[PDB]
Amino acid sequence: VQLVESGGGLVQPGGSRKLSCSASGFAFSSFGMHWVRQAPEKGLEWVAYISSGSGTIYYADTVKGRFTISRDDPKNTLFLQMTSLRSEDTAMYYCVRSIYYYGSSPFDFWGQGTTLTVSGSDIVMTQATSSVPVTPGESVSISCRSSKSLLHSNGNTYLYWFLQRPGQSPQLLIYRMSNLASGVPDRFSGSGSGTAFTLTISRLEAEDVGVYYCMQHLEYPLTFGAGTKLEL
Amino acid sequence: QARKLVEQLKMEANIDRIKVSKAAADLMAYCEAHAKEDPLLTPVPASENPF
Amino acid sequence: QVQLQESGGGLVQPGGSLRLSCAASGFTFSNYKMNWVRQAPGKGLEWVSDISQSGASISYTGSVKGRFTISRDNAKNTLYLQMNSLKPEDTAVYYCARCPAPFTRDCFDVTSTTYAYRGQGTQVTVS
Amino acid sequence: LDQLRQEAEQLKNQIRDARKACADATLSQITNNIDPVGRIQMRTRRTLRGHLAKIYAMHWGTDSRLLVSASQDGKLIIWDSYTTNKVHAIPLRSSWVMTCAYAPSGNYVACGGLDNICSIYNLKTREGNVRVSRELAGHTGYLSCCRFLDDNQIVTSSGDTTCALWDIETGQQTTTFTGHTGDVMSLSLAPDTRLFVSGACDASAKLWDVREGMCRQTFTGHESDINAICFFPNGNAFATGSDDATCRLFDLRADQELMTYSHDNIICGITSVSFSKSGRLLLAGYDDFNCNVWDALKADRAGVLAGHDNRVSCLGVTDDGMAVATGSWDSFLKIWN
Amino acid sequence: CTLSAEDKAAVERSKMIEKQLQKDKQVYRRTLRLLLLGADNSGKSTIVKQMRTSGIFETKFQVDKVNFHMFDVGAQRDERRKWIQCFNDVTAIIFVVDSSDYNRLQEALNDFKSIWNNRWLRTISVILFLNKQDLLAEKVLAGKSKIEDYFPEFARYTTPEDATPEPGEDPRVTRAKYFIRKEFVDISTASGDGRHICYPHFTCSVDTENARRIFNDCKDIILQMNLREYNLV
Amino acid sequence: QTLSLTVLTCIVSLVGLTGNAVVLWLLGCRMRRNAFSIYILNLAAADFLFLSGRLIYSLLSFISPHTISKILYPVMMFSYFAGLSFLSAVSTERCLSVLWPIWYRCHRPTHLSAVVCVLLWALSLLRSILEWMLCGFLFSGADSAWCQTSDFITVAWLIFLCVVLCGSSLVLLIRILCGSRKIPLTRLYVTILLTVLVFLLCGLPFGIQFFLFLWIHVDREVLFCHVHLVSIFLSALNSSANPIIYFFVGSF
Ligand SMILES: COc1ccccc1S(=O)(=O)Nc1ccc(C)cc1Oc1ccc2c(N)nccc2c1
Repeated sequence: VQLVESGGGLVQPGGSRKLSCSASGFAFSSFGMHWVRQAPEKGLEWVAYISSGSGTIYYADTVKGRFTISRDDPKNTLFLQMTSLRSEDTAMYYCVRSIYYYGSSPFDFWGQGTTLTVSGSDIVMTQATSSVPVTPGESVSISCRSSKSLLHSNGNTYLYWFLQRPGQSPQLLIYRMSNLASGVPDRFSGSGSGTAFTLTISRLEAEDVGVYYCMQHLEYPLTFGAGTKLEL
Repeated sequence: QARKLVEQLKMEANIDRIKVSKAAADLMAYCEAHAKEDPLLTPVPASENPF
Repeated sequence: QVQLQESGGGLVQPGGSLRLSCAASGFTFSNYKMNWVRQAPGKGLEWVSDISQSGASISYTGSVKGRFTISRDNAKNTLYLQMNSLKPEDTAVYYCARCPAPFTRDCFDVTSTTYAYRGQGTQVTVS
Repeated sequence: LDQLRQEAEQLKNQIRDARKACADATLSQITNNIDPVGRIQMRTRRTLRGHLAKIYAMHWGTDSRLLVSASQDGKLIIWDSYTTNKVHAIPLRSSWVMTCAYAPSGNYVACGGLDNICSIYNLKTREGNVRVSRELAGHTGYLSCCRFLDDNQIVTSSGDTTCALWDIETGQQTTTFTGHTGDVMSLSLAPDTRLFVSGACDASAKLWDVREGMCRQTFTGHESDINAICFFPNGNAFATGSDDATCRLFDLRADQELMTYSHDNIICGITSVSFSKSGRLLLAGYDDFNCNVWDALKADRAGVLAGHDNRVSCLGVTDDGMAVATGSWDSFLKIWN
Repeated sequence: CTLSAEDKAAVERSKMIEKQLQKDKQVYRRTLRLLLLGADNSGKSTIVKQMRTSGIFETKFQVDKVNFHMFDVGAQRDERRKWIQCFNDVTAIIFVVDSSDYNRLQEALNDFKSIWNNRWLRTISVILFLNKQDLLAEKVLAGKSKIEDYFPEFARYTTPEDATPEPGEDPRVTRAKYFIRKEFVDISTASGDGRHICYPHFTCSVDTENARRIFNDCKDIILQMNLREYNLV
Repeated sequence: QTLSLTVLTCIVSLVGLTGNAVVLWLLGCRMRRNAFSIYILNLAAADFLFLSGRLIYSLLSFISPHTISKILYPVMMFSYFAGLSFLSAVSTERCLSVLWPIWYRCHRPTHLSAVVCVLLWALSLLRSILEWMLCGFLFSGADSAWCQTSDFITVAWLIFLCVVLCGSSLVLLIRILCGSRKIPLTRLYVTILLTVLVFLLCGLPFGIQFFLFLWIHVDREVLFCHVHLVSIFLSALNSSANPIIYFFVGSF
C-alpha cells in the first residue's frame, strides 16, 4: 500500500497550486479520501473529503468555496486545486484513506504529505495536558474531552485516537473509542463515556513517545485535539 | 467389498443404548430450562427487538 | 429401511413360462411407480416393463411387448411379472427397481450402476 | 459373498432387536402433559432484494447481524440485515453454486457448486476487496455442503457419496469420510465441534467422528432422499427432512427414531430445516412455496410463513433467536420475527 | 435524518453496488443459456466442436449478434436426479441421439421420455438432434439391418405421403427416418400440455448449418413465450 | 322516456367497479411485474375512476345540482381518454411483441412501460385543463374561435387512437397469417377480434357522438337524443368489460 503525494513549495500570496496524490497498492476506486492539514508546529486540521464515486464532497469552513477536490480512478490519482493562497495556508498536507461499511475502520492509511509555504456549531475537543514525562514500564492514561455527546442513537461512539511519532506521519490506534486497529500492539486500550474519553498504555516501551491526537467523526467538520507530547 | 460392510456392522452393533424415556425427559428438561431466552417462542417487547 | 426381494425365478427351457414376484417392505406401496429391469451377461442394465401407482398405465420395451405382462397388488405389497414363451435372449438377472420419489410420473436413473432402492436380483436361464 | 450377505442380515436383525428392546415409552406420551405453544405468528420485518436468479443457500453470521447469500447467476452477497445494506457483492467463477458458508470468526466465506471445487474467499483483506484465497479440489462430483470449523479447517460434503475434512493452509484433504451409497446432500456440525451428521440420497443419515475419520452411527428411518439435516441445540439429537413429505427426529444416545412430523395435506418435499434457540420450534421449508413451524415436542404445526411465490430453498435461525431468514427461488430474502 | 456521518457513506456504497448489479442484470438478460445432453455414442462432442476433474464444461458461440452459452456435465455420476434441477431456467435442452444403432434406441427413447416428463423441466423445450444420418442410410440400404427385430410395429408402417420432402434419396431410408422421428414425436406429444415443444432435426457429422437451427428454434421459443405472456396462446 | 337505460348503466357501473377493485387488489404490489400487468393496472385504475364518476352522475340524475355535475365532468372525461390511450398502448405493445420477439424479451427497458404510462396520464390531464381554459373562462370562448379548434383536436386524437389500435391488430394478424403453421391460432383470432370489436363499438361512439353533435347545430329530434343514452351505456359496458377480458382470461 502506497500513497505518495506531489506538489508543495513556495508561493507568493494570491497565487494558486495543485497538489496530487497517486495511490498505488490497493483498490483506489472504493475508498473515500480526505485531505488533512498540519501547521508547522500546531495540531492537525481537516481540510476536505471526497466520497467513493465522487457523489459527495465536503470542505472545511475555513477554505469552503476556495478549494476544490477531484479524483481520477482510471489514472488512480486524487487532486486538490487551491487558489488565492493566504498566509494561514502554509502547512504540511496529508492524504488519508477511509472505507465505510458495517465493521470497517476508516482512516486506515495516512500518506506522507507535502510542505507548502507562502511569503460556530462545531464540536470542540479539548486535550488539557500537553506533556507527560514518564519512563518506560509505567502505565499512562491520556484524557480527551468533547463538547457534546459523541454517542449516537445506534450505540456507536465516534472517537478516534492517532499517534504521530517524531518525524513520521500519523497512524490509527483506536477507532470508535473501543476497537483496536489492526497492526498495533495489544497494550494500547481505549475507554470512557460520552464527553470524557481516555486512552491507556500499559508497559510503556520505546517507539511509543510522540504526540497523541483525538478526533470525532460524529458529524462534519471533523475536529482534532491539541496533542499531548509524551516524553522520556 | 462385502467385508467392510460386515466389519462396520460388527463395530456398530456393540454399543450401549439408553431408554427412550430418558431421552424424552432430557429433551423436555432442556426445552423447559431454556424456555425464556428465545424471542421466537416468547416475543420480546418492541423496545428491544432491532427488526 | 427399504428392501426388495424377487425370489420367483428358476430354470426353464425355451418355450416355457415363468413368473417373477417381488416382496416390498419399509415404505408405503401405494404412492410409488414400480418398474422391472434386467441385466444380460456382458451387457449393462436395461429397462423391461413398467406399471403406475394403481395399475392404469403400463409400458413395455418392444422386445417383450407381446409376451410379458406386469401386475401389482397393493393390498399384499407385491409386484408380479408373468413371462411366457421365453426366447434364448431372455437369460439374465431381473431386478425389481423402484422409483425415487412418491406422487410423481417422471423418475430418474432407475437403471443406474449403483441405485439405492433396488432389489438383489433373480437369475433366469433358458437352454 | 456366499455367506457374507447372510451374516450382514443377521447382524442387522440383531441391531433391530437391540433397538426394539430399549423402547418402552414414546416421546408422544411422555410429552403429553405439556402446554402447547398455541399459535406462533411471524411477520416480514425485512425484504432483501437484488439477486437476479434463484437463491440456493444462505448462512447467518456469528454476530446475528450479517448474512451471506448465494444465487444461481453467480453471485454471493453479504448483507446487513438491520439496515438492508449491501456490505459486499462477490462475483463467482462458476455460476452453478448450491452452498455457502460464513466463517465463525467472520474473516472468510466459502462457496461451492457444480464445478466440484470449494472456493474460500478472504473478506478482511488490505486493498479493500474480496479475493479468492483457496480453491480446494479433489471431489469427483458436485459439492452440496460446506461448513467451517476454524479459519483453517472446513468440512465438505459432495455428491460422489463422500465427505472430506480439509486443511485450507496446505489445501489437501486430511480425512475422507466414506460409507454412503448415494449423493450426500447436507451436514450439520456439532456444537462442541467433535462430531457431525450427514444425510444422503440412500435414505440414511450417519454420525461421524471428525478426528478419527470413522463412522460412529447410522440411522435409517426415512423412505426417500434426504434434503436437509440440523442438530438439536443440546447436541444429542438431530432433525432430518426428506422428499418423503415428512420430518423426523433422531437421538444419538437412544440410537433410534423419536418423532415424525407430517400431515396428510402435505405431499411436497422438505428443502431446509432449522431449530429454534431453545429447541421448542422446528422450522422447515417446503416445495409448495411456503415454510412451516412445528412444535418439536408434540408434533403439531403451530405456524406458517407464507410469503414466497416459488420454491423455498434455504432457511436459518440466528444465534440468539432474533430473526429467521428464508430464501427462495424468486430471488427475494425475507427476514421474519 | 437520524443517520450518522458514516451510515450515509454505507448507504452510498450500497447504492453503488446496486448500480453494478443493474449493469450485470442487463448483461445477464442479453444472453441465452442452453443445456446439452446425450449419451457417449451420440456424438455430441462433434456438435460441440462444430460451434467453431471439472464437473461441468461451458462453450460460447454467437449467431446473428445473439450470444449462446452451452453447458454439458463432464465429471458427475450417473444419477442425474439432483443436479438436473439447476437447469430449469435455461432456454432449451439440446438432445442428441444416434439413430444408426437400434440396439440402444430404446435407451435413448427412455432418456427422452424421462427428460420430457420432468417436474422442474416442465417448461423447457427440447431440440432433438437425430445424429449420424449417413450411417443410418448406409446401414439400411446395405441390408442386414432388420429394424423389425427391435421394434415389432415397423412391419406395418407406411410413409406419410402428404409430407415427403427429400432431395433425391432412396425411398427405403425415408421410411426408417420417419419411423424413428415418429417414435420420438409420439413420446413428445403423449403428454405435453402445450407448454413446451420438441423440434426434431436430421443431422450428419459434416453438417455445417447446426448453429442456425438452434437460433431459429430459440427465436420460436421466445415468440411462444411472448404469446403466452399476452394471453394469445 | 328511457330510465331502464340509466338503471342498466348503474348496474354495469357497479359490476365494473367491483371488477376493477378486485383486479387492483390482486395486482397491487405483486403476482407479476410484466409490461402487460403494469398496463392492466393503469387501465383498471382509469376505469375505476371513470366508473366512479359515471355512477355518481347517474345517481345525481335521478333526484339531485349543476355545480356537482360541473365538478364531476372533467375527471370523467380525463379518465375516459386515459383508458382509451391505455387500450391503444396495449394493442401496440402486443403487435410489437409478436413482430420482433427477441427485442421485446432480451433488449427491452424494464421500466419503459411504467414511463410511457405516466406520460399518457399527463397528456390526458393536459387536454382536461385545456378544455377548462381555452373554452371556459380565460378566453370566454364558448363558441367563437378557440373551442372549435379544441374540439377538432379532440376528435382528431380519438380518430388517431382508433386507427392505431386497428392498424396494430391488422399487422399482427397479417404477420401471424403469413407465418408458420403448427399452432392453434383459433385463440389468437378470437382474442384479437373480440378486443377490436369491443373497443370500437363500445368506446368510440360516446366520445365521437358527444364531440360531434355538440358542435353540429342540426340537433332537432327525439331520435337524436336516445343515441346519447345508448352511447353512455356502451361506454359503461366498455369500461366494465376492459378488466374482465384481459385479467380473467389470463389468470383463469
Ligand atoms: C362550460 O362548459 C365547460 C367547458 C369546459 C370545461 C368544463 C365545462 S362545464 O363542466 O362547466 N360544462 C359542462 C358540463 C357537463 C357537460 C356534459 C357539458 C358541459 O358543457 C360543455 C362541456 C364541454 C364542452 C366542450 N368540450 N366544447 C364545447 C362546449 C362544451 C360544453
